Amino acid sequence: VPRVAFYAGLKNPHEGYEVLKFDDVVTNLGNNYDAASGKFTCNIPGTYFFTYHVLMRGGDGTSMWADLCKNGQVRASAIAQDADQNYDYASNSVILHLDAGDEVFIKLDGGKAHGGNSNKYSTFSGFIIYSD
Amino acid sequence: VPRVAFYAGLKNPHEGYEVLKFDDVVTNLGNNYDAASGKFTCNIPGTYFFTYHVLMRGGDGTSMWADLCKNGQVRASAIAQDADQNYDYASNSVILHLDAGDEVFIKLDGGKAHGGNSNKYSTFSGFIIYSD
Amino acid sequence: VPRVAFYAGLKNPHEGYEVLKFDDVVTNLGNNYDAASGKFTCNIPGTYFFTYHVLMRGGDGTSMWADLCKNGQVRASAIAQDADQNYDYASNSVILHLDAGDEVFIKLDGGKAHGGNSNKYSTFSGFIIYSD
Amino acid sequence: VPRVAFYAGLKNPHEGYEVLKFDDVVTNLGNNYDAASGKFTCNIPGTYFFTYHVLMRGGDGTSMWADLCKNGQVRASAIAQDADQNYDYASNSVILHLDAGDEVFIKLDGGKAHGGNSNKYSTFSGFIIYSD
Amino acid sequence: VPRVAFYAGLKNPHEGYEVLKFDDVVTNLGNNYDAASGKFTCNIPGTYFFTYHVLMRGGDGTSMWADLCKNGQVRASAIAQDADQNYDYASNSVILHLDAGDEVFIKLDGGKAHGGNSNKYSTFSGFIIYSD
Amino acid sequence: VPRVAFYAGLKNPHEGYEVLKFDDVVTNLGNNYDAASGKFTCNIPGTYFFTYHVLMRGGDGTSMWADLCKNGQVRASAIAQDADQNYDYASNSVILHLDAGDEVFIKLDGGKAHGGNSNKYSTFSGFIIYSD
Amino acid sequence: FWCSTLVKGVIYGSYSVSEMFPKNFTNCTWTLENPDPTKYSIYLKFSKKDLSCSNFSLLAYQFDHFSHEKIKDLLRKNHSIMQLCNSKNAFVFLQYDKNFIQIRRVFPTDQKSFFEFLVLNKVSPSQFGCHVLCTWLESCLKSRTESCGIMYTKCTCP
Amino acid sequence: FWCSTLVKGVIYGSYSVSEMFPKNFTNCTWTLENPDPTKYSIYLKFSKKDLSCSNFSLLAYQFDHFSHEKIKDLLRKNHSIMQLCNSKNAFVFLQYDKNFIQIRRVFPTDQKSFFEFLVLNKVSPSQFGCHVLCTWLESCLKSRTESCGIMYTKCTCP
Amino acid sequence: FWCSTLVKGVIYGSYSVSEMFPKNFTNCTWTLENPDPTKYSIYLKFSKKDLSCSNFSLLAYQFDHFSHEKIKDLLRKNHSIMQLCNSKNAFVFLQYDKNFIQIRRVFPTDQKSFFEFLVLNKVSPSQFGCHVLCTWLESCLKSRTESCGIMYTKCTCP
Amino acid sequence: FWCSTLVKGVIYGSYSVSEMFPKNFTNCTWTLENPDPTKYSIYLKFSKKDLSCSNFSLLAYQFDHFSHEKIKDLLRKNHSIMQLCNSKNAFVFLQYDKNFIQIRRVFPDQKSFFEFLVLNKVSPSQFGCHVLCTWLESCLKSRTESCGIMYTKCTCP
Ligand SMILES: [Ca+2]
Ligand SMILES: [Ca+2]
Ligand SMILES: [Ca+2]
Ligand SMILES: [Ca+2]
Ligand SMILES: [Ca+2]
Ligand SMILES: [Ca+2]
Ligand SMILES: [Ca+2]
Ligand SMILES: [Ca+2]
Repeated sequence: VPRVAFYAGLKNPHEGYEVLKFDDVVTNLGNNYDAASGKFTCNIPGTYFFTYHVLMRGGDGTSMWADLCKNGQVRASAIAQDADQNYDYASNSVILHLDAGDEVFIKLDGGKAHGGNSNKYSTFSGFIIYSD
Repeated sequence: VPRVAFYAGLKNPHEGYEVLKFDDVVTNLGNNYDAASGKFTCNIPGTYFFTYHVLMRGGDGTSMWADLCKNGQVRASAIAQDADQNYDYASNSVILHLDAGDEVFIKLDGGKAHGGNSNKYSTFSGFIIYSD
Repeated sequence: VPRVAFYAGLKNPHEGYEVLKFDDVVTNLGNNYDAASGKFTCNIPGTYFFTYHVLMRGGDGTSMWADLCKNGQVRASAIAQDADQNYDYASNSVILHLDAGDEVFIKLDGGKAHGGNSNKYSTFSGFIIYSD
Repeated sequence: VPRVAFYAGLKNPHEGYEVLKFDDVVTNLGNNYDAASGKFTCNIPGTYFFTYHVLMRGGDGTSMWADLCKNGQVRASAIAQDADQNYDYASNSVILHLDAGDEVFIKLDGGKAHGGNSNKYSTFSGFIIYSD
Repeated sequence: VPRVAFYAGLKNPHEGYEVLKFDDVVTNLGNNYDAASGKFTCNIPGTYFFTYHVLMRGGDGTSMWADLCKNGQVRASAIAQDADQNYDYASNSVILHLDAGDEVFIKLDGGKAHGGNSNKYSTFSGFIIYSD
Repeated sequence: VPRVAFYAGLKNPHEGYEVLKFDDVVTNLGNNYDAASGKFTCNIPGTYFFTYHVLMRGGDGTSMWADLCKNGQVRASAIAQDADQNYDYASNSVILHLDAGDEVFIKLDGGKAHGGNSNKYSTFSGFIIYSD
Repeated sequence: FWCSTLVKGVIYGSYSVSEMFPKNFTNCTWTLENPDPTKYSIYLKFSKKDLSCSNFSLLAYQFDHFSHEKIKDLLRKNHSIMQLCNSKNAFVFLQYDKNFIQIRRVFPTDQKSFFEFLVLNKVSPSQFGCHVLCTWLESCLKSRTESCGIMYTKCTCP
Repeated sequence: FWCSTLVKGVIYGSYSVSEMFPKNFTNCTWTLENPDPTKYSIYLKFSKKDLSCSNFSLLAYQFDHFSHEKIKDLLRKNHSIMQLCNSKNAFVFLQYDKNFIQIRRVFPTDQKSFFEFLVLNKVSPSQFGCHVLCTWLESCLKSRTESCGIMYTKCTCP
Repeated sequence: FWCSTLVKGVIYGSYSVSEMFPKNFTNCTWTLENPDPTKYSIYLKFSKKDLSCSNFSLLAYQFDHFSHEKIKDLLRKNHSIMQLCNSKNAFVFLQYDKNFIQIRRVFPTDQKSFFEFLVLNKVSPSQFGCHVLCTWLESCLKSRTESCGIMYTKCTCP
Repeated sequence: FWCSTLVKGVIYGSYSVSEMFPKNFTNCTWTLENPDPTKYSIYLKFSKKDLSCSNFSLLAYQFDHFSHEKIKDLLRKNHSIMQLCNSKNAFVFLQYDKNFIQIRRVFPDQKSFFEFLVLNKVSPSQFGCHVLCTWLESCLKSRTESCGIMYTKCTCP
């Protein structure tokens, strides 16, 4: 019965330990992603699937760490590394059992994020598979 | 009720500003994706999830731009760069709301893609989630 | 409904041609995946979306010697020895038509796969789409 | 008059046991060093200060192949090929006494030597101190 | 007749695109190096030898460049890179033939230099060899 | 008129908090550096250029601290560091205004230096420039 | 209060400072948005024939975090902000490479001037693009010996 | 204007808040300088026996560019500034590993108060430094179960 | 009309010209497909014991986009097409590392000759494959001094 | 009083304990020097054809500071000294990687044989790889010993 899906591309670059703010939302059924807090308040408990790809800032920084975190627990991570300072995707895809009200969000652990304004390079997209 | 899912691996090396034409079709329900057309024609309005990985050719070029596009407006992009002519994927994954009669396909923004025979290094796979 | 989905990360590093046994299972809804086995047995035939990401770790091996001689006899010998960990993602995602008793697993065709004790860098996640 | 001083950087990469052919000479006052020769020849007997710096460039390109196979038959293949180009200058300074007709050269005793076309990452410079 | 010789260790840390201004001057014979300006004003045209060693910031950053530039022309470079974020010295020694009034100075082209107090870890020192 | 120059490659493996004693004295003009003492006793006041390179022993230790000090004060420093116990230099160079009766000597601050018989891996070379 | 002009989606552009902004407006800014900071780079070439610095001033800078609403703040931070009034020669060729480029015409608080920009692909530049690149390269060469190199692109031409 | 005092060249040092500064100066800062920012690390240990927070407040912040002449500016920029009143227990352990550390005693505009600082190697700490390291580790260890990890150094003691 | 054979699944193989194609067929082409164009490389080997070119022509050229049909077209394009016919020595080796190799036997409009091919993991070649290359590496050297280098492989052996 | 020998400049050498030092001398030591302890590694090899432990004793150690004139002190410290009398098989292999290797013949002969090999840690010579193979095969032909000895990347038929 529940129908929830979302897909937001990154608009502005984010550096330092912080919660990346995905703003270019292309599809937001259910409206469970607030670009303001870069979070996914899951109102409907169940199983969700989230994939995310983050581009490395070319020319500035060499290794950037990214972690998808539910509440305060880091459930997935990626590491984009390139000595020559070229671009390289830090990407991952996860299936999670979200409870009622929990929040899942990307936290860059060092490194510099790169985000085409509308080239929608770095994306973060999820949808629910089963409902509890 | 509606069963629509497709997955095709690339077969011939494509280079330049041409649409990629995945031909090694492995799974095709409903027969909506034509490997020859290299495109996915939506006939069941709804929401779809399309993930694609394209392999940069080794020994030639340094930059590879693969950009998924539904109809004529690019909706996603991906870059692969390696200075010493290595192999690096240009992947992405996007949830899109496709109404009736929409076309979606991977367009190549310059560079040379790999020419895997049947190893299926480059892949394109999508499936529907909800019906409108 | 089938009620099948799983997602697991890897803790112990792997080598050789042995199959990758993703042990740190986050969710194994349906218990069709053995964390220790790192393999997945299809008990409900149908279409399954699978995806895997692995973090390569380059074995450390680099050195160099420079030498200054007058007419041939050694007078100055300098060394340059720097070793780092080559980190890149090998990733893919497919749609497979599994039947009863089919087996799905990752087989390393050579290379090194980094393993986080709880860092969760190498992921393997799958879930059913349709029931046959 | 002593009038001996020279300084040259390296443009073309070198490999094996060959002498370094420092080509990008900035100052060759005294004409005691010849680019074609690649070896500083002594025409004024005395004490010289020499020094050399060379940038190492590893060639240990590391690759990994992951396979996802149904029952043994390959369904997905991923390639991860990357070298991180270790960077560590190798250098030293030496005070040697040289007579008439003596020649000195920088011999690469194994490894790769990075070459900067105009960046001059690797240098070799010397000058007379006292005339015999 | 000319008696120009200078040697200054770095007192305050500098980062980003910025000319380094070594302050802890231990010897400033001839008084041709203003600590704040971080530059060497050549008032006695001739041949000069400049050596410099810069310590990279540990716990912050991975790779830093360093260019010694006479006027605007870059006439030297040094790269210090270490994946463990460990300390590694970017060092280079060059011989120039400066004209009247030409200024030579170290510019940091990206990277996070260090901030030693009296540890004089990073230094920049030069002296004249011949007088025109 | 004064002719003071010297170059000494290390011979014995020094470790701990002790003065490095260079013994392979390749050249010594004026017979000022006493090899047994390991320190350079200046008798003609002037400005002396002293450069030194010390190679960290591989396999043991993580940090290599090289302190060039006049009399009792520290006038220079050097830090070699590698996580996996490889070979890295801790070199430096200083221009000092030494009056009559001064003694200068490298001082190993904790750790273990390399022990090269004739490889002259670790070197110490100085020379007067101006006469006070 | 500042008036803005967002020009994007074009390859080559020639403008005069009078067209963009009149003397009626005290302080205003003109904005460029490089289509793709990864595929294209910006090359700037201008000509100030007797530019009036006493009346107004011009500044140029790069920005990436949607900060054109805090320009004065940026002026305090000095984020790669450079004037072009004290420049000796009129033929200056500033080459940039950031998401956004802002040129501020500020009153202290006009067809003679000309400005031009081009976008150049870092891998395969277009024939006309490189070709006009060469044209103003020769214009710089003819002038003294100015530093007209500026990381010469792969563009090959007579 | 604020009065300052630079303590450097010492290994183990204990003092008091009023000891560093009395209630005659309204706002002042006491600065500690790490003798070696690469080989030495700073371990602080404060004890607040019913401290008077209404009268004045104590703050801590680390800097590197000798910029203690613009402290208020740092207060606006919030460069890792931590307070000492909201801390629950009197024995709260903090690990600052940089170059310059500063403690600010500010009036809002005393033997009970006790502070301590130590310098320790990240490779080979002295048995003396190891023992005292154990002392505060022990007090925290016997507090509830506090996070007395403090990056457990090599120092291993019964 | 041309007769073609798709041979795959073998590492080491030996063939004679008369087995693949007799004189009955005017023009035919034999094909070899690299199992994976990244993990393996292809090494060819022909031995022409007085091979006659006056009767038929033998050519070699690589393809990637399934051009084995438009052979004539390829003749107009001339994409890396060589002839073991004009080989000064019967034992000439050509380093071919691409996706598809093809050998054309065409009449211009026999156990004596012997053809063999090997594929090796450019990372960890097998003991057999490395050994067979050694067996013939010296053979070419034994020849005059031919260029038996073929960029000597990394395979470990005498 | 002790008799010593400075052997340097060789790659491969096969010797017998008889020609090393005679029985006339009570206790002596033999020393080997590695020309470069960074690029070269050493591989010792010996074979005791009914060696007499009752008569003499053979030991091995590695020193790095010209300390063969006070060996007794090092013996007291026991700087990683290996004896070769209790060894079950005659072909016991050791990976000595230092700057100086010393073998002590001490009072408490073509039968006993000794060999040593130097190798480039990165690009060993073809001879070196061949001979590395020789001792490798012989170790196995000896049951199954751990003839890995830091299994070298060198592979040969
Ligand atoms: Ca990469
Ligand atoms: Ca990648
Ligand atoms: Ca595009
Ligand atoms: Ca050497
Ligand atoms: Ca290093
Ligand atoms: Ca495979
Ligand atoms: Ca170094
Ligand atoms: Ca020290």
